[PDB]
Amino acid sequence: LLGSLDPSMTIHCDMVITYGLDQLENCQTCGTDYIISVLNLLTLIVEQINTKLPSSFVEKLFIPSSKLLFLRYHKEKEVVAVAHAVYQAVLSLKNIPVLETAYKLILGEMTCALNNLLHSLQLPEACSEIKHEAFKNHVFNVDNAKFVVIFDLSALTTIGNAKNWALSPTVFALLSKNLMIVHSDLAVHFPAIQYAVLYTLYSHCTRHDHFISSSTVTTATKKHFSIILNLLGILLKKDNLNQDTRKLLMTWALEAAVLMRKSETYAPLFSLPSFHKFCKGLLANTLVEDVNICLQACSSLHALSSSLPDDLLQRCVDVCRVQLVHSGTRIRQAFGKLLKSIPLDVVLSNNNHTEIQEISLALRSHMSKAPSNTFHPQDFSDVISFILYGNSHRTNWLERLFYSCQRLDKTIPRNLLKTDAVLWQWAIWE
Amino acid sequence: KLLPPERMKHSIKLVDDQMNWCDSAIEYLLDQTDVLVVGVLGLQGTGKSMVMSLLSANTPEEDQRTYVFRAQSAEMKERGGNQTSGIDFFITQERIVFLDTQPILSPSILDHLINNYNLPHTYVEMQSLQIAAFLFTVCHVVIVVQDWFTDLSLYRFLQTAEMVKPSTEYYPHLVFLQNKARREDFCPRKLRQMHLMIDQLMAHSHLRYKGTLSMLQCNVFPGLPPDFLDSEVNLFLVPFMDPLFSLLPGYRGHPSFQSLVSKLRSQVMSMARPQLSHTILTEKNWFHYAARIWDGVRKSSALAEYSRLL
Amino acid sequence: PVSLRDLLMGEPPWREDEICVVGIFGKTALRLNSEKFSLVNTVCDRQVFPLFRQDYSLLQAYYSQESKVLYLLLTSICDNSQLLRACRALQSGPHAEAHEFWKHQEKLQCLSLLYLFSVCHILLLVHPTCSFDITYDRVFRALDGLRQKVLPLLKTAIKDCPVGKDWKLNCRPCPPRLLFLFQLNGALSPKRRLQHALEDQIYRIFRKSRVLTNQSINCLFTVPANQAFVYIVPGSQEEDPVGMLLDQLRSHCTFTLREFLWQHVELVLSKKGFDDSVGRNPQPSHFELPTYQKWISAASKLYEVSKILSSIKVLFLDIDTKFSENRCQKALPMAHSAYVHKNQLAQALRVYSQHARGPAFHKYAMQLHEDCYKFW
Ligand SMILES: Nc1ncnc2c1ncn2[C@@H]1O[C@H](COP(=O)(O)OP(=O)(O)OP(=O)(O)O)[C@@H](O)[C@H]1O
Ligand SMILES: [Mg+2]
Repeated sequence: LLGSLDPSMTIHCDMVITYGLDQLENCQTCGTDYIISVLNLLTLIVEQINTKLPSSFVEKLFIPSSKLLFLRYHKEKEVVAVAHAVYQAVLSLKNIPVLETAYKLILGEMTCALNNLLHSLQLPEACSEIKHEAFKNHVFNVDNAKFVVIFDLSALTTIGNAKNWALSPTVFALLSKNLMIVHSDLAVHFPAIQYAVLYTLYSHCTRHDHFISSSTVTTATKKHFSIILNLLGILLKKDNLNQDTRKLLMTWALEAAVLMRKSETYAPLFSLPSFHKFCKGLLANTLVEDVNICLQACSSLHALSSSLPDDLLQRCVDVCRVQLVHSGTRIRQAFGKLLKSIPLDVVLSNNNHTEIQEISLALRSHMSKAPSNTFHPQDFSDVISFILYGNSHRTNWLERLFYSCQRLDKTIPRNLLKTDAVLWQWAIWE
Repeated sequence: KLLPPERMKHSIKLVDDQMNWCDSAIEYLLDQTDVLVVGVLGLQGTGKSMVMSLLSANTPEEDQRTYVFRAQSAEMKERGGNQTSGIDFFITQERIVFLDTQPILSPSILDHLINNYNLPHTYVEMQSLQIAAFLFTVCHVVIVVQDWFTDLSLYRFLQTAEMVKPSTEYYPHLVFLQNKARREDFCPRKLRQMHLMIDQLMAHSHLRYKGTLSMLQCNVFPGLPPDFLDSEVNLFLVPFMDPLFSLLPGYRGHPSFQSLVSKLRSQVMSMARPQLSHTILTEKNWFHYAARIWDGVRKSSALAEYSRLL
Repeated sequence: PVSLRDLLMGEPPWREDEICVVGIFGKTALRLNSEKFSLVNTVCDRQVFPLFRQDYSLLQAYYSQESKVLYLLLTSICDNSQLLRACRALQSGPHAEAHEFWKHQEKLQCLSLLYLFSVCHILLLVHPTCSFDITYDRVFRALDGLRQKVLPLLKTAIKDCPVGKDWKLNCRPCPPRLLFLFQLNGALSPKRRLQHALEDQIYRIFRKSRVLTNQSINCLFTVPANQAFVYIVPGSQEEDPVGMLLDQLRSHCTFTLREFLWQHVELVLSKKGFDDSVGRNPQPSHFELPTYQKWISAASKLYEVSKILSSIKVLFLDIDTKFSENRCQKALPMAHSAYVHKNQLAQALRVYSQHARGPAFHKYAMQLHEDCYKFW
């Protein structure tokens, strides 16, 4: 009946509001259908009454005593879906004063959950700049806190993915500067929160072309690309990242790199320091055990081969030289093309190669060690047969042989075990 | 004049399904020393055959129809039956011996034996105990594969088997492999509980279930410090089979299956090989020793003592 | 959702209503959402158990007025929730103390299971994998005999009860029906074939072990002869709420268990009862449909229960303990016939240790050492 009309009148809202609140206040241990019906009615009521809902309506709807917060814990996916719909409808209002309180309440709940997790992890609290009085003293379990944080982050997509909302804590700043503690220690015990934050930030930035044209709305976003590049560089330079997080970061980096050179008007963006940090992170993230990550890094570097200083090109030459001899096939071709894309003025330079130095150091350290006496006669026979006659009689066999020649009861880096040069030298010495 | 003897294409049967010795592996053995023996144990659908195949001479990208160790087929799962029978044998080019094993206390064998002791129920238990003892006395390492966490009945069985073994005592290393792991099982909070339960449930096992094969140092957990665990036992997890923003894949929360399989294979191959008897043994000598041990275990005395108690 | 002990002590709205007792038990893996709680929530269609919420045994009771059914959930060392707590407590606070501790826990769990096997109408066993452990066959074999030694004592405490006549004789309302529930666990219509194969295997294994007999009176439980008694829960995204939330975020950025249970509940609720006997000569089976107060009158008396501890101590780690004791005793005579005295004592101890060992070798070693020392 309410949906039959249109939101262009002044019908009595006090009766409808009190009816909905009364039904919601006594809908805890109800059936699977009654809860869905009540939530649907609330969503329809909120959508029907636009810009006319009093602040008290949403003030008592996002508090710990409110039953709505306890209805999202249902196992059925339909209940969670309708709850998210309710959150979306409430956050999709055009009245700033009635939306500010809801946004502050959501931020306060997220801060409370984060503080609870930090306390349970034996660490001091943080994010005191977005705390709320409604959540001054409360207890959230580890699983409950994680679920609440993820739910709030997912609900924030209503305003984060908007198509053009002038609030004090901007979504970009909230996910890029306010929630900076999730990458310090929470990323090790709770990587889901970090992945969700990065995913929502990426989804919000990809809809605005990573804020390239800007680098009212244009003036406010005049320093977004620099922050994005700095964040990407700092995150990539780390060594305590997860596989999913690293893959997402690499995809974001590749997309940004491909976009940097789509036009020729972005040339001045190659002199700012964030770009240098980003390139450093990309160069330091390669030469890892993962093959797909290395391929993505190589493709990204090959994309914007030009516009880089002599230092970056020099490092790329050494990386390509060490990667030219790999047990795989795609890596060799990718690095070969990247090397071929470098001018002769840098490949033929007399600069020192760091990767070659590390390889030599590892070989020297292994040789200086005491003999192991683990090389079996069969291995020696196979090596001799392959050198003097060319037939190895073995169907990546070097890595398998090296692993079989080690002992755990009684130290070459793992990243260097995929190179055939190191394996060949080790086999010859053995 | 130094070519290898031969290359094995498929695993052979070391012991018939009727608990009978099959001396047919000497054709692929040499006179070399310092051999490594790996055995497996587990329930019916844990996936011991697949793990052994992927760790000996197979790759995940290959097909299940050409594995060295026969795996369960789709038509067999619907019937609730077993595939591996008896004990298998296979040796890779690195002179590493791999031994398979049929499921212990599986209902398939029981049902097959129904239509064929006091009752036909303790026979399966004794066969399982015999296999466990044999693997514990003639193998360098034993890997236990569990479909789910904390069965609570495998620990008692392992202790009972080691207590009734044939025979300055030698105790092979024990590895706890958790197959079909999920995202919830790849968290430090759950890892601590797993290690604590494993350590408290095997305090007097006398086996080497700690100090070796530490997945924490295998780069599985980047920012997890070693002191975060009171006692890191040898436990490994194996997961289930596995413009630009819209192409992002789903979030699994665990490393790739191939990466973990490769890491497990490398760690297993880089393990120690302690002496078994009070003398040096070669491949042929090891085979003869294993045959003698099996013969002695069959006609043993402790087994009869345990049999009259049931 | 209150404890069983806290419920019998305390009704007027449902003082006399025909109800059915359903017991839930089995093993459970280490997970945030237990299988039993989810099962109860799905059957009752309501959030009965809210999410994120000396001895190691517990019995929970819950009544459903919309369906007039009582549920009795059992938790013991088998479940990982209690096992984790037990291990944590044992970590802070000898090869002989741990054995006794585990034996006591097993005995307590067995006693609780026996109690549930006599005051329930329909009971179901859960499992985390499709395959069923054959060890259960032995557990039941070790439980039936136990009730045979406790039945005379149970009927003596419920003599002054309004349960009826058959209840006072068999110490049970009617032969309980056991149901089996498994989980896909990523395995694999194929489901129907797998269920039929599992039912056939279970029936054959139970019949061979003499657990199930033709008469539906002597046996402690029976299974349907023409209906289905095995259910397999398929995989779903309900578990691990984090994964479901992540999937929802990604999407935004871009028969049945109930019927399976009512099929059997409708029989007891209609007073028809159960009839499972194909031994070429079936006989009538006792059955009763008590009310709330009528059922509590007997449940409280059975729960309050001198000689139970003595009878339960005669019944598993008992085999292992006996084997270890026998091995130690046999090894002791060999070392006692082998014996300044330090070398002889060390040699005797080494010979005894190499001869045999078990879970109680400390006592034998101490006795041998004392005997050797006193012999000089
Ligand atoms: N990690 C895994 N992820 C997905 N599927 C798996 C996994 N491990 C095993 N499987 C599958 O589940 C089944 C397990 O049986 P498999 O052949 O691996 O050995 P098994 O269970 O030890 O056999 P047996 O019954 O002889 O003891 C097979 O169909 C296999 O393909
Ligand atoms: Mg198999």
